[PDB]
Amino acid sequence: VSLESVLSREARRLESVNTRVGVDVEDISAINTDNDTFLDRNFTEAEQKYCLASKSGRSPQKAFAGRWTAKEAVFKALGVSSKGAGAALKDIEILVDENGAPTVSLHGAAAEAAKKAGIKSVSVSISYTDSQAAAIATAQL
Amino acid sequence: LFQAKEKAPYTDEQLSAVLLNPDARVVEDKKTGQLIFPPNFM
Amino acid sequence: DPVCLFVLVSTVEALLSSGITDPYEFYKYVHVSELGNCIGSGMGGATALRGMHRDRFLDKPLQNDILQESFINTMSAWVNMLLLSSSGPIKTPVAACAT
Amino acid sequence: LTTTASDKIGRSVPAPGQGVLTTAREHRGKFPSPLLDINYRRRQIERRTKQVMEEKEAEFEYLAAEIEALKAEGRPQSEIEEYAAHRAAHIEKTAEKQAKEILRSFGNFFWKNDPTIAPLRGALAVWGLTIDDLDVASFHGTSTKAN
Amino acid sequence: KQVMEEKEAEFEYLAAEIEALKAEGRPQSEIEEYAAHRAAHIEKTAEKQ
Repeated sequence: VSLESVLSREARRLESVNTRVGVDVEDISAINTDNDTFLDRNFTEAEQKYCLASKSGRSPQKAFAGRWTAKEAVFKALGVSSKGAGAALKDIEILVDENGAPTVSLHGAAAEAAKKAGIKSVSVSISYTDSQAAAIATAQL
Repeated sequence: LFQAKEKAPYTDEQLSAVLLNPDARVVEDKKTGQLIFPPNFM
Repeated sequence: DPVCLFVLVSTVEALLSSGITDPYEFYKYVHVSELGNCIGSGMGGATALRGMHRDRFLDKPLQNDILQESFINTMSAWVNMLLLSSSGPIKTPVAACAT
Repeated sequence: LTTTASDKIGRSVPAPGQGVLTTAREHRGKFPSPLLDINYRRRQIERRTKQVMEEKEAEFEYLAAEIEALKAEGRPQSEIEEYAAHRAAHIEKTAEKQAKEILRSFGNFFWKNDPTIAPLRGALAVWGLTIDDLDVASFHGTSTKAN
Repeated sequence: KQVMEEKEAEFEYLAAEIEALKAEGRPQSEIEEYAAHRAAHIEKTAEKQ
């Protein structure tokens, strides 16, 4: 069936060179959407508004999880040194374009890190199993 | 070839304590050659 | 019952074909709880089974607890009693031919 | 919990012994084992989970690499589609199996084969219960003086 | 490999618990004992894995 395995297969199939990659997958359940302090620390107001909006076609828990996975995948694609597991991922913003495809905007420390790393731009592919959001992110060197 | 037992390797006070110390082990008694729960098995 | 004798000797022969002269050997290495027995039969002691119906109905002499020798578990009990002193689990399968 | 125990050398086939006692066997070690805290075990599960996650991601990047190798061998697009989808399902299945083995290890069977936890104790501890939480006992109760 | 890493990580958490117990003011022996016990327990866990 049309699992995000079968489709991220094609996305993953695009990556071999001029690029660094992050693979990440997170359980819809593991993402604590009932904790405002977690949401405010790690998501922008635009991301929160999107994830809470019915237009996402998804439950809010799914929406937040996809964004979380995507941030983690992007961060891995940057390949730069972590500030520890307690660092906020709010500087990696994951919106949608006019076609509904994910868009990666880097702010603050993430933007400085990408520029120091020589990164052209960052792009991502995302979808879901029944239990986990799965994301692959790609940063061209 | 067959040679039946009579006594337990323990005695009637040790009984429950062998039943409760899972690390209880016999030794060969050097005088009789029997295998017995030594009095200090605990 | 004669089947008990068959079982006892088959057991001791198996011990010797394992190179063990005294089951208490195990208790150097393992706890007296850890030794089990799961020997079984198609049916129990045929002598006791028959005698308890047939021969007592003809008022012949008997050893009185004969009923117990008719049970399948009793041969396994005898193996434990006289040779093992085990505390471990004892189970009793029954499948006539496949037991 | 379910269990059966033989009594020891007794020369009467009827005579009741005491083998089921052995459910209570353990060495009462000086400290409790940390396993007797559900929160510690909770940490350990929630901990190992992380490694499973990382391991799954790592698997998928190795599959990404095997995919590129199969491409380089010149293989059919379909053969690779198929191999990859199959392998993905297989990876997923493996992570599930891990998650379950962790639950079996720490949740259900953590005290099996431990000489410092009595089985009756361990069985209750699965549910956060202690020997103080055994409220009722239904006795064999045969109205015989000895039993 | 992960088991190995996990064992090392455990021991550094124990190093940290040791320093915390020191800070609580506990007996040297109590900490010796707790640590040796915990170490044996860590070892046992890695084996189980």
